[PDB]
Amino acid sequence: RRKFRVRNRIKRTGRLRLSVFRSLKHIYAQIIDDEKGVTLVSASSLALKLKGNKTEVARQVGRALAEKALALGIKQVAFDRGPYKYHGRVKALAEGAREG
Amino acid sequence: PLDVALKRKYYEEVRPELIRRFGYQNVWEVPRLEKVVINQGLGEAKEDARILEKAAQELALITGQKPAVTRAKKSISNFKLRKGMPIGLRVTLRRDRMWIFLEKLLNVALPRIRDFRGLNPNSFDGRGNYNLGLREQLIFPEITYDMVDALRGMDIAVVTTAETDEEARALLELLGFPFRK
Amino acid sequence: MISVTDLRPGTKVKMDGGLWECVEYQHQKLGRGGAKVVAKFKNLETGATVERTFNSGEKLEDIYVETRELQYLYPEGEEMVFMDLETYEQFAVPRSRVVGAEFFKEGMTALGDMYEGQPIKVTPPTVVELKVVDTPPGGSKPATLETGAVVQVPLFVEPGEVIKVDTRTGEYVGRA
Amino acid sequence: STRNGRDSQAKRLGVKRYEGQVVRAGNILVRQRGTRFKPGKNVGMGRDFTLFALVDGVVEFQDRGRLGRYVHVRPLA
Amino acid sequence: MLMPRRMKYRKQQRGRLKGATKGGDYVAFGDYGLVALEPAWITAQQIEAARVAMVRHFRRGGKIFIRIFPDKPYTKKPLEVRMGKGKGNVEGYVAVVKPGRVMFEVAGVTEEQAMEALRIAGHKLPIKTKIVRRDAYD
Amino acid sequence: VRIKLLLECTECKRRNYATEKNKRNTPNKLELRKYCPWCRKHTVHREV
Amino acid sequence: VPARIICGCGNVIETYSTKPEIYVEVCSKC
RNA sequence: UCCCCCGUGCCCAUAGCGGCGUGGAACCACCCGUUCCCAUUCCGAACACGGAAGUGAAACGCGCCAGCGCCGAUGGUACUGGGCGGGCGACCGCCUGGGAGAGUAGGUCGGUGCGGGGG
RNA sequence: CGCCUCCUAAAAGGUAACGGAGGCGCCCAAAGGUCCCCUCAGGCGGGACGGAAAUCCGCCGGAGAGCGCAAGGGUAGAAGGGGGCCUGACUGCGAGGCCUGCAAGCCGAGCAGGGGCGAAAGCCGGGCCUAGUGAACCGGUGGUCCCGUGUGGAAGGGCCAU
RNA sequence: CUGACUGGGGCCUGUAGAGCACUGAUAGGGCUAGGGGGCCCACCAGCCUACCAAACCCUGUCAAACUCCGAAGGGUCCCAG
RNA sequence: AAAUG
RNA sequence: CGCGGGGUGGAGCAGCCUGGUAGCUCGUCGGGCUCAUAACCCGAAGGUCGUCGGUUCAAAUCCGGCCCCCGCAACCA
Ligand SMILES: [Mg+2]
Ligand SMILES: [Mg+2]
Ligand SMILES: [Mg+2]
Ligand SMILES: [Mg+2]
Ligand SMILES: [Mg+2]
Ligand SMILES: [Mg+2]
Ligand SMILES: [Mg+2]
Ligand SMILES: [Mg+2]
Ligand SMILES: [Mg+2]
Ligand SMILES: [Mg+2]
Ligand SMILES: [Mg+2]
Ligand SMILES: [Mg+2]
Ligand SMILES: [Mg+2]
Ligand SMILES: [Mg+2]
Ligand SMILES: [Mg+2]
Ligand SMILES: [Mg+2]
Ligand SMILES: [Mg+2]
Ligand SMILES: [Mg+2]
Ligand SMILES: [Mg+2]
Ligand SMILES: [Mg+2]
Ligand SMILES: [Mg+2]
Ligand SMILES: [Mg+2]
Ligand SMILES: [Mg+2]
Ligand SMILES: [Mg+2]
Ligand SMILES: [Mg+2]
Ligand SMILES: [Mg+2]
Ligand SMILES: [Mg+2]
Ligand SMILES: [Mg+2]
Ligand SMILES: [Mg+2]
Ligand SMILES: [Mg+2]
Ligand SMILES: [Mg+2]
Ligand SMILES: [Mg+2]
Ligand SMILES: [Mg+2]
Ligand SMILES: [Mg+2]
Ligand SMILES: [Mg+2]
Ligand SMILES: [Mg+2]
Ligand SMILES: [Mg+2]
Ligand SMILES: [Mg+2]
Ligand SMILES: [Mg+2]
Ligand SMILES: [Mg+2]
Ligand SMILES: [Mg+2]
Ligand SMILES: [Mg+2]
Ligand SMILES: [Mg+2]
Ligand SMILES: [Mg+2]
Ligand SMILES: [Mg+2]
Repeated sequence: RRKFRVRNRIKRTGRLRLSVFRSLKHIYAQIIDDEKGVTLVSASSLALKLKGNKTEVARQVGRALAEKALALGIKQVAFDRGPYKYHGRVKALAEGAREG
Repeated sequence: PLDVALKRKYYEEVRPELIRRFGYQNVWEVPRLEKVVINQGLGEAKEDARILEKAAQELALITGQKPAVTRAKKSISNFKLRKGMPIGLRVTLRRDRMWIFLEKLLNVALPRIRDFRGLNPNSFDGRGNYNLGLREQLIFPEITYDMVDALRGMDIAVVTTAETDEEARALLELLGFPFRK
Repeated sequence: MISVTDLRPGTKVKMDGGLWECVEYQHQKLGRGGAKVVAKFKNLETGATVERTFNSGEKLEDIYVETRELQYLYPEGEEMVFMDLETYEQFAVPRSRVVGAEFFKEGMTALGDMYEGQPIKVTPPTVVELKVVDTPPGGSKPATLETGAVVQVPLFVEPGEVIKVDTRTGEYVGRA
Repeated sequence: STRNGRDSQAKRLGVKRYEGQVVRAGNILVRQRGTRFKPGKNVGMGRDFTLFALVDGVVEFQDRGRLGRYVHVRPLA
Repeated sequence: MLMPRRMKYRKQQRGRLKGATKGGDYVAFGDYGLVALEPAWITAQQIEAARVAMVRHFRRGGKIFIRIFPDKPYTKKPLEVRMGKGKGNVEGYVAVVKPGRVMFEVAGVTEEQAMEALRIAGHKLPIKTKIVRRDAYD
Repeated sequence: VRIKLLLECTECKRRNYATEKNKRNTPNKLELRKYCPWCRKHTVHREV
Repeated sequence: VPARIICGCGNVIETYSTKPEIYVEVCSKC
């Protein structure tokens, strides 16, 4: 009675999640701060228009979330995405000293 | 190969009927084919070194998809072989592999089956899917009598997005499935 | 070192440097004295027996003489070799410790009393199949079996004919 | 002449620091076999399922419905 | 003879027969019942004799309802042994009864007969009893 | 146990040990793995 | 690869599988 | 702020099963492809990439209905901390404080924070 | 007759009896790390040989499956199943606690060295957890260089390890 | 001045009681495999049965080692006497 | 060698 | 009331620790040798493994409760 378990998150112990979403056409990503239930930083894909590769599009929204982030105190986070499978769509964005 | 004799027939000869037949509204909503499975129990992973791969390169020789070697889940004293590895062979057909298969089956296969007076009409039942068995494996073209040390029956299960039997029935029927009627 | 009050027929133990196996055991506590254990034993290799008695205390010294099933392979020297159809180890048993080593067969399955990985008793089954390769087509005549041993058999039993022979009496118990 | 008369030396299980009690980093807060209680904020648990403080603070027992029961430790703020 | 066909444990402790009656204090199956006035352990030995003199009185008649069942083991060390060495052997089973429980109830039989049969059934039980009707039970 | 057996590990030509427990019969017939020696750091390690 | 079904009951079948050299001694003619 | 949607967390079934009905502009999905990254003990089913003809049928969001599920009093009992009586026991009752579980009346086909997109 | 589990045990802990009822003296080089995947038992159909469960397909099924072994607590938002690399079944340490008459037994964050897995966050100083055990003495094996009966060196000890 | 004891809060619990949701126990009834018997040739099914009887379904109950529930109390920390 | 009716 | 061992083809015994195997002798029925019967020779059939539970993938076997079985004890007063 549950398709995919996900919970690669849930295994989130170290504050500040880089919650990602793999939409068929776009990609959104927010820097959520649980233990507060508040989202501190966003930066979506086509909800900002941007290019037309998909992955090269991710790269962008990545650098877009980082820059935005930094200038807020952020600089250290933890990646995520449920079925993240951490592949293709990866946004190994510059800035954001969260490493990896 | 993206298209076949039967595939077309489905789209431009069956698609129409069913709609006109049960009167569907949405495009999708009308019976399509999901997948057709063909497995073999063999149960012959006993002594003498049960290679029985020939049956795997063959199952797939007529399919074009190396099969997946299933194993026993539990373990049974009663009929030797138990706990693991032993027997099991099965391949899942989808898309074009699905079509270029059913064709032969329906055109050349089912035809030569000892007696075969159609396909038992009860094997549906509540199943928006169908099931049927074969004794031989030479019923197919890609394989001849000579090359095949031993016999090898198998089960063929066609899954359908159909919810009813009539829906399933008609479809496989407009496709070419003969019927013990 | 198990005591006696804790024996049971079948228990194997080491007494007088030898190997036995309690086959009779009866706790005895008459009068108000201390209890006593009165048993009867059997050597594992020789048949010799010996009933004895012990007090409640006295410990004995259990042994581990389990009986796996071995298997004949081939002769060699004045010995013959078997194998535990289990762990396939190799045992070179000296003709003496192989009961009815003759009337056997290079390939037959028999039994051995493994005592520290070395059989001290190798018995075949009460009767085994063997091909007589001798005897005059001439009644109760002698017949050399494939294992070189000779046995008394009836008439009809002629060269090449495989028969049965009780490995305890080496007597013809019928044909194959 | 019986066949019983055995048992095992009691083990003294259970919560060993209740809600609102001040601890120090290290204090084992709970001793238990299964996971009757689960780790929380600043509350790692051990091999034997023994929850223990991770920082000097207080203990809180969050009951999470069908999600189980938690024991956190809100450090001294 | 009327003892569980199976059990998870053979010997069971004794407990204590306080008041109340967890349940079964109203008829529900018949015309006249046989409520128990005091606590006790009814032995299968008994129940039978009650069910028996019952049928026998109104030979070939209505049906009987046995709303109590002997499931509690009863121990009794061998005769003339001193204390110790374990909990004695089992010898039958009891059925725990507290004031109020309706042990019996019949029907299909007239009211004239009921009062008599049950009146008898009571002289077969170790406790005091009272025969009831059937009314504000619904 | 017997089929079990105790054993340690030697740094390859020298001292130190780990002392684990092989298991005869089953995966046995010798066995070595990688482990850290009191001296210097990490190497293979054989039984004996 | 495509193929050809050369029965005996006339009727040839152009499709796909392996080895377009098929002597289907009996197509759908019964 | 106000609704529609997408994310995410919280309460933890008054949030569910089952029916019935809805939405495709946008979203989201199925969907269309499999050259590429990555792929299935055999299947692009699933993961993955490139796309957008079509659809909202599936799945999901939102409604509605209460058959099932879950929630559930107020009354009154059980039992009981402390005090005190009764029988020969059997066990039963009185006072003062706490007070269930069943059962009944009834209740619910969710409430909800933060960030995004949208009129 | 020691150890584990359940009850008795009276809703903290603890608690007796020749009270009720069962287990252990082991085991895994994968049944251990880590990373990524997968979800069960049963039930109704449906199917060649095929029991009543061999293998396959469809629903229905929150856990009744499983978790090497007793029972218990635990657990599918894995502790279960599968696969790839690996060996942290690390060495120097160990704040702070549990339990406790002593002796023991148990948990343990963090630091150093040097590694394994992971993109990373991190995780790893055995095993879902409670049994699988034995103080000192006396000796044995390696190591070490500490003492080495006037000196040097041995003899013999010591320390670490087993 | 922290004590025994008490007041107010917070946590931990699975007993009395009660309750069948699991573990099993269980009276009758229903529906129903399964056996027993009769209808009858073996064409192997079809049917009936004031019998023995699984599942499930109600209606009734039982349990130290059962618990969907569950008090009174008890334990401990905190602040006060 | 080899019993009995 | 305990103490240990035993219930396997018709009879008497193996097999049980070391779970996957029914072993033996006599008997029985069939067939030969004899005029015939023995003997003798040829060949065959036959075991819910005392029952009721549990453990296991599986049990005669391992585990428990009963039922019969055989033998041993019951002392100081
Ligand atoms: Mg004791
Ligand atoms: Mg005791
Ligand atoms: Mg105790
Ligand atoms: Mg205990
Ligand atoms: Mg009595
Ligand atoms: Mg006495
Ligand atoms: Mg009234
Ligand atoms: Mg619509
Ligand atoms: Mg390309
Ligand atoms: Mg590749
Ligand atoms: Mg839809
Ligand atoms: Mg209520
Ligand atoms: Mg009230
Ligand atoms: Mg009182
Ligand atoms: Mg209430
Ligand atoms: Mg001790
Ligand atoms: Mg308790
Ligand atoms: Mg207690
Ligand atoms: Mg299933
Ligand atoms: Mg089936
Ligand atoms: Mg089968
Ligand atoms: Mg089947
Ligand atoms: Mg099944
Ligand atoms: Mg691995
Ligand atoms: Mg320390
Ligand atoms: Mg310390
Ligand atoms: Mg100490
Ligand atoms: Mg362990
Ligand atoms: Mg593991
Ligand atoms: Mg000394
Ligand atoms: Mg020494
Ligand atoms: Mg030395
Ligand atoms: Mg010196
Ligand atoms: Mg001197
Ligand atoms: Mg000198
Ligand atoms: Mg000197
Ligand atoms: Mg010199
Ligand atoms: Mg030295
Ligand atoms: Mg003061
Ligand atoms: Mg009670
Ligand atoms: Mg209780
Ligand atoms: Mg208490
Ligand atoms: Mg308090
Ligand atoms: Mg004060
Ligand atoms: Mg005869």
